[PDB]
Amino acid sequence: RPNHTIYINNLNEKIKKDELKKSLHAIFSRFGQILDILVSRSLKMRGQAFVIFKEVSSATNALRSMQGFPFYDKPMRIQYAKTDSDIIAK
RNA sequence: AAGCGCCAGAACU
RNA sequence: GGCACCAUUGCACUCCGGUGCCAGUUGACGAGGUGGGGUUUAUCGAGAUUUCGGCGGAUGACUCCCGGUUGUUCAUCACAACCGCAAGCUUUUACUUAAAUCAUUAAGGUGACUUAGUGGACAAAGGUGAAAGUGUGAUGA
Ligand SMILES: [Mg+2]
Ligand SMILES: [Mg+2]
Ligand SMILES: [Mg+2]
Repeated sequence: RPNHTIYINNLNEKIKKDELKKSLHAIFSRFGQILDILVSRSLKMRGQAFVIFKEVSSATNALRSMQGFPFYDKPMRIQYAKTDSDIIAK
């Protein structure tokens, strides 16, 4: 069910990797400390983010609050990650 | 201190 | 990389779906070379991914020209090779710091890459000394 890492989609695909990476860090910093934000632009991974929190407590509040939030003209879609990330697992 | 200087093809961001 | 257009709403942790376009970055490593006029695809090695491809520069080669060596001192003249601040040809000999690639580890980059440093080597042609070997003729002292 719940996870340290959160899965975000429906992101604006037109925005470049690092700009998107640093703009997500601008909002999700309040919920807790972020370990890393993983963004790709490939066919299968575009418009998708993976914010890695240190506390699940933070990832829940981030999921609760930032659901449906218009980010770059497009509302966000947040779930928990299906499995734990490498930095969390190891 | 002239194999030296620029950069339509090409290739790699 | 970045603007668009088409496609994609997708659960990852070594990048990477197209085409059109406007910007990037790479695009020669060092030795050696200039009397004027033409003609032309301009010498020498090192590396190996492109130092490929197209474009200009140029001190190259061949040649005409003027100028001058060498062929036994010197003008005039044929010649024969040469040279443009050097100069017949042959052969050895001594100089003429090769750098890059490689390895490496920084620094600056979103990045392709960039600049710089360290260690370790290895050229070829040409030029310049030196030592033999060794190359003309008329007409004047
Ligand atoms: Mg060079
Ligand atoms: Mg040079
Ligand atoms: Mg090869």
